[PDB]
Amino acid sequence: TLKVIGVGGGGNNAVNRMIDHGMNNVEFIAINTDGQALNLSKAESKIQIGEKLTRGLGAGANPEIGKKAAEESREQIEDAIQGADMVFVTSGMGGGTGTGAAPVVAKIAKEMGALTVGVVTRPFSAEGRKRQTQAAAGVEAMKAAVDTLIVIPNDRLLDIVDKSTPMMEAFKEADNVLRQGVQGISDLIAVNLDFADVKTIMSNQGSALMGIGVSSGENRAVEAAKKAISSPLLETSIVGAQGVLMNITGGESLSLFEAQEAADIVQDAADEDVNMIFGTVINPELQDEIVVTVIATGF
Ligand SMILES: Nc1nc2c(ncn2[C@@H]2O[C@H](COP(=O)(O)OP(=O)(O)OP(=O)(O)O)[C@@H](O)[C@H]2O)c(=O)[nH]1
Repeated sequence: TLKVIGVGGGGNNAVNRMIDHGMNNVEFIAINTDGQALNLSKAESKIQIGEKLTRGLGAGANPEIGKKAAEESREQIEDAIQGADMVFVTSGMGGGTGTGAAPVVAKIAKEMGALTVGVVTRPFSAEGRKRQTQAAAGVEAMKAAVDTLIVIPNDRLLDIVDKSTPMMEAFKEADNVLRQGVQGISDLIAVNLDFADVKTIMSNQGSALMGIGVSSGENRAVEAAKKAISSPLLETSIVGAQGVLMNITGGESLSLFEAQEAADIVQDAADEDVNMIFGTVINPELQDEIVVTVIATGF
């Protein structure tokens, strides 16, 4: 049983779009300091923190306001966690709530036995410098609290998105990209994988990287993996890792051959003695095109 937690107004927009795409066998948790922003979440379970400290307003782009507001509500966080084997902390770094509360939600889930994954977006360079250093030094707090942290800088998204994209649809794509990271790993566990397998990939590895590839036509099984190995969302290239995870999602047409094909183009590009596993997701609503998702652990 897996549970997802959306810290901040950012992460909450992701959890909103995450069920808009329809996701199975993952229980949902939203967390916010703003009272009218958590009003809009579709999550099964909602929690507000810092009703004493913010009293309804957003935590006003201050990290410590979030950090101590979560300490105040330590109870309801412990409530929603226990009963879960794996915990996802999807939260947009930058704001007061996310940059302070999410590092706490994590370290609770870590010392509560469960597995801990941080799927966080860095902010744009177009949001000032002081907003960045917060988010970046908040990744620092995130880094040592979770098991693996999947940094997705939002500046890498400018290549995938248009030049014409406005402000409130530039984050619509960021929600979709945070979805691909969790859904990529979630759809594998609950022709499945062993859970104790992922324990070897994730446990106390550190900084992680994500790559996305989509291919349509004739030679889909290869053009996908190639575009995934050279995705802009990867800072470096995938060779550094001591462990790789691969998700191949395709429609009814997907052949057991195509999977082994794509898996070897990735295995070639990775280090020669790497920990690697992979799975096949049959998603009937997909027409002909498929999608490959790559995770790199331990640099
Ligand atoms: N995934 C995603 N990230 C967003 C979205 N909007 C903003 N962000 C990122 O998240 C950062 C902080 O925004 P919020 O999460 O809404 O702020 P907060 O965590 O609620 O903290 P406060 O400033 O106190 O409200 C920004 O710097 C953006 O980079 C969004 O709609 N989706």
